[PDB]
Amino acid sequence: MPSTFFNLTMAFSLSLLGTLMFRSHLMSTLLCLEGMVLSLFIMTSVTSLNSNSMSSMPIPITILVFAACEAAVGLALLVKVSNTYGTDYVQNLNLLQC
Amino acid sequence: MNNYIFVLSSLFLVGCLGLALKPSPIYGGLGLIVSGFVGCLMVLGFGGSFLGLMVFLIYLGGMLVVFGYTTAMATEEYPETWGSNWLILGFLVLGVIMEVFLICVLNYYDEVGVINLDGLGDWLMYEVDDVGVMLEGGIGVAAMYSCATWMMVVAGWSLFAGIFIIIEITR
Amino acid sequence: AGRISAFLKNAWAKEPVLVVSFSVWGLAIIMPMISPYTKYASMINKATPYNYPVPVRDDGNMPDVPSHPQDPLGPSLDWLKNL
Amino acid sequence: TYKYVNKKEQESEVDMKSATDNAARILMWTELIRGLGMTLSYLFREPATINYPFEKGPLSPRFRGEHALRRY
Amino acid sequence: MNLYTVIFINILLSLTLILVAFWLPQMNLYSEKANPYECGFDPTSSARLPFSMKFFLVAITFLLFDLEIALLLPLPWAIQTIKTSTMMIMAFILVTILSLGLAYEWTQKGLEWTE
Amino acid sequence: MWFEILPGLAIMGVCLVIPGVSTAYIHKFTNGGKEKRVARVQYQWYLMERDRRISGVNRYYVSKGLE
Amino acid sequence: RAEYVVTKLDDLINWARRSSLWPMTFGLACCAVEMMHMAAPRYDMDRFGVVFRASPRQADVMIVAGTLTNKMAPALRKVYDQMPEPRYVVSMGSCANGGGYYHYSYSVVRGCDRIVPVDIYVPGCPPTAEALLYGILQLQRKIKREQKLKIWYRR
Amino acid sequence: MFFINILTLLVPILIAMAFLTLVERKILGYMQLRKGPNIVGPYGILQPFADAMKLFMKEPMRPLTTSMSLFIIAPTLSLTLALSLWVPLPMPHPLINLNLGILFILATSSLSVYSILWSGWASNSKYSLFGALRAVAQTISYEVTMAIILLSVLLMNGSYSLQTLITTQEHMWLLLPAWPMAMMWFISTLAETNRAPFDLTEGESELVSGFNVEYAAGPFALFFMAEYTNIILMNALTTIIFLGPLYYINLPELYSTNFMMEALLLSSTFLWIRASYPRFRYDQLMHLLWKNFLPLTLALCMWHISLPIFTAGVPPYM
Ligand SMILES: CCCCCCCCCCCCCCCCCC(=O)OC[C@H](COP(=O)(O)OCCN)OC(=O)CCCCCCCCCCCCCCCCC
Ligand SMILES: CCCCCCCCCCCCCCCCCC(=O)OC[C@H](COP(=O)(O)OCCN)OC(=O)CCCCCCCCCCCCCCCCC
Ligand code: SF4
Repeated sequence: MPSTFFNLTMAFSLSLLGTLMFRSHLMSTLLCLEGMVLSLFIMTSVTSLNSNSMSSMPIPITILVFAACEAAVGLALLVKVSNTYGTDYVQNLNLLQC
Repeated sequence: MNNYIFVLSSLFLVGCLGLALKPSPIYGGLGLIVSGFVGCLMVLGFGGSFLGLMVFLIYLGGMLVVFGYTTAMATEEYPETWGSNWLILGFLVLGVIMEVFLICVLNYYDEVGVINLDGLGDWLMYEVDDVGVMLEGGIGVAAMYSCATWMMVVAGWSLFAGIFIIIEITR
Repeated sequence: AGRISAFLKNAWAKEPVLVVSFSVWGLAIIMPMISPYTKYASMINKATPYNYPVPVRDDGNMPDVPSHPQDPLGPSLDWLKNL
Repeated sequence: TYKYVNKKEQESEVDMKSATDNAARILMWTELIRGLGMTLSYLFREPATINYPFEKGPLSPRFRGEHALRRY
Repeated sequence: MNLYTVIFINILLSLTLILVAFWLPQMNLYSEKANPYECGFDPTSSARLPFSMKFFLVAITFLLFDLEIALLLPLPWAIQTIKTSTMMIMAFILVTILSLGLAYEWTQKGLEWTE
Repeated sequence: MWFEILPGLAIMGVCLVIPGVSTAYIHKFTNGGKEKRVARVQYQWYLMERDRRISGVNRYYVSKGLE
Repeated sequence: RAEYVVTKLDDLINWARRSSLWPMTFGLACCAVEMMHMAAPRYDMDRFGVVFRASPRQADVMIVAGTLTNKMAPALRKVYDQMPEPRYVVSMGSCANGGGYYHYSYSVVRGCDRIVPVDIYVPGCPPTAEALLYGILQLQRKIKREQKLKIWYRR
Repeated sequence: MFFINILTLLVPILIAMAFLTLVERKILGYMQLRKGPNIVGPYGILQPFADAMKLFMKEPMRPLTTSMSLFIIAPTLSLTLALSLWVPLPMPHPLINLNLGILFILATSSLSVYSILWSGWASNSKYSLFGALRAVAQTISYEVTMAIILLSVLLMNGSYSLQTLITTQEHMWLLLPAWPMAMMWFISTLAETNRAPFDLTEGESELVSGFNVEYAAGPFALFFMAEYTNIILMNALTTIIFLGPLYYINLPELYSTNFMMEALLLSSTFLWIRASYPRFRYDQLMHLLWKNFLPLTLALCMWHISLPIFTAGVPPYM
């Protein structure tokens, strides 16, 4: 248990290290944002499953009903990024700084 | 056997490492269906068979859409993913050497106990239930209907509103 | 009526699916309220001794079940049998 | 002379007997069952195939094939 | 462990069956049978362009419901609670708001293949 | 006629009985004439790991006759 | 002994290729109508292990029915050069063998054999469905008498 | 002594599947008034060996424009899974009993999609990208229902263990309580297992050999070995979840023997379909299954929640 959570905390961070350095796609950053969630599902389930805290076992699903509803709103904006450009490159949306 | 979960855990860190390098969304999505499967192993390596399968049901029908839109929004004339350059393949091989480095660094500093490669595999369950019944997970997740019925309305309302919140973004 | 009751007649001829759904919906919540046996679901489910029944210690009180299981006092469910 | 093929629509104020007649066509999709029994009617038939080199199908005396030069 | 004995096999039953398919056909790969198909002609575009789907909104309503399906799955255990009257109601409340969420989209032209 | 189909079925029909009837006789041979004795909960595993400890390490045997 | 083992392997290797050969959903002219009457319940292909698969990658023989025009010709060798190479060919018709009618027209190739190499030729303007069936039974022994492992041993 | 059980669990399904390729060509034939294979063996009993031994000699096409890694892994991933779904499948006592032995099916049933997506995406071709996309909106269509049609049945059963239904069906078939579920299950056993009247994915006539067209013989069989192996599961489940054969535990080979008699019908019932009905045009299938089955599902999903609590019929968690 204290060998995975350093290894899962270090898996959260790499995904946090990934969704701050982009590579010309908005849809690979949204994509890196779900593996970020996923390490929190597991690092929450185990804590609620070695401690036998079944009362907290409703939580690893409530975290995850907002992992897809956030992805849903995330995916649906690409529809409105594509329909302006059709390319989905993050470098293409810079006309707000004006 | 003793080295079971450290393997499933390091194969997860890797499934989330290449996921972070941001290849094309396909080989990132592949990088998550794996790490989602691997998450079903360690969640199950510590007991509950329900919670692991859930991730391995959501993020299959999750990444089935991620395959759909990327073919329509997020895809180049050439994907250029892993075996396509050397900027990713260096920091995919030097990330793993950094791993074997780092975990082997701080077993020498065996004072904080972040990893104990000699005392490994002997601390995973912590005195569960041995004589017992009606204990698994899914009894806890079913507290949505007894004693935790606010996790239930608050998440149901999110999906009631997501269905409206989503179409006004398309319209 | 006619202007509502005969509208259901085409909605039963065409669209003969939502009528079942909208019926079984309205026919699901309504039946437990007019049942004789709905009381037992929270009782047949409350009788199951999944955990061990911790005994109290006799202190000159509680004329309940004595230190003998087959003793006529206590929650002797003869309703589950002979339901 | 001309013949209409798809022309029957006339709202006869469909009685509740003619509704189930339609509402059980749907919800039991039975018009298709009348097709499954229709193909079940043919596996029990004699397949018309013939073992070719042993059963070479029928021809007629005028069947014109490979040329030949006749001789008195 | 008993399942790893079942399933490493089936990878090998597949992996041993594929090595005996690439290294036992006697191939002749040169140029023009490796190149893609499109029914007897040279493909115009590059096979890897934006598809531009049309069921984009339904894929999300699924993406929301796979949670909701998951959010149903503990019912076989929930009936084994002592209350069975909040489980009664709150199971009606979840399924009802879904159909309300499904019927709104059903009328506002969500699952209709934009065209 | 159609009776030529039965070979394809009754040879397929001596092919899905094996994984059912072989799955039991292979269990009884290994489990001592008993069934596999599945364990869904943590109690049925305790009885095994108890019965595993009242004998030789195989658990499909000893009972009364001892004391 | 080694040769006897190899002759039987090479007799046993062909039993599969000759029984379960999957021709290809070609067309182009009247001649193709007779292939349908060879898929019909009179002269069944499927009884001979012969199945229409409409992709070359899944195919084992081309049946060329009909006038092979000059515009269709690239699409005929773009297709023959998409199978694996146990690939066989069959030329139904006199428009495909020589261009029987239209031998002297300008938009017709004077034989399928100008372009793809061929194992067998079925004549007939519309060859009877029991005359391709004689050909794809003859192609079914033309590679019963192929010796592809024998001539490996003696080599 | 366990490998000798897998050996008697995978041989007797790859040898059965093989003769479903045959039986899917004869039964379809006699409906078409045309004898199927008669020649290679006595009555076509020896045709799949030709077909099989034919395909492992032809050049597995390594197309020039592709991804040769996912190219090779999809048939490895298809034949793995649909073969690996037989592991908990309880002829009376399974190889591997599982509490959540049916979520194992649902989840692994979904990974049979990625063998169809990764294949057609790897293989550069328009006629295979479609077949990949044709599964995306297909899984989106039924997968909402392969759970609730599968939950509401397992709601008046208790645990998800497939072994419990043999005791739930100890005196009756669940077809009679839930024929509405069993109808929509049958069609949802028919969208999953893309072999269908509505194929839409291996469309020979629209998308010629979709998700499968750049694949030549070697990898090609691993889909037929997986698709016709998966036809027998989703009928084998109907012979467990809805059609409950005889347990009577002193002759457990009576279950497996009646398990045969119904699984072949449900495996021979799919064969009337392909020879009887065309496809749904790929916009109806998702208008046929979010509009007609999805509300009707949630209703009976709600009815079977108010079925036991109304009466008493609470499944026990053994
Ligand atoms: C007592 C009080 C309490 C009682 C509560 C219960 C109330 C009663 C509930 C009744 C439920 C009725 C049955 C529910 C299922 C019906 C589903 C349905 O309605 O399908 C409709 C659909 C057509 O929809 P639509 O788009 O409108 O097409 C018509 C357009 N003009 O139809 C279709 O498109 C489907 C067509 C697919 C055909 C495929 C062929 C199937 C092959 C059959 C296999 C036969 C064996 C059956 C095996 C069953 C499994 C064991
Ligand atoms: C070509 C690519 C192939 C890679 C993908 C392969 C996909 C394989 C199919 C996916 C499996 C579905 C998910 C399985 C989850 C486990 C199911 C489960 O919940 O039951 C596990 C069971 C314990 O659960 P339970 O029985 O309910 O607890 C009470 C005790 N009876 O008993 C257990 O505890 C066992 C749990 C672990 C079993 C996991 C199997 C992993 C197999 C290895 C996959 C990696 C392949 C190997 C590497 C090769 C290189 C490619
Ligand atoms: S040879 Fe005769 S039947 Fe064949 S394509 Fe030419 S004209 Fe038509």
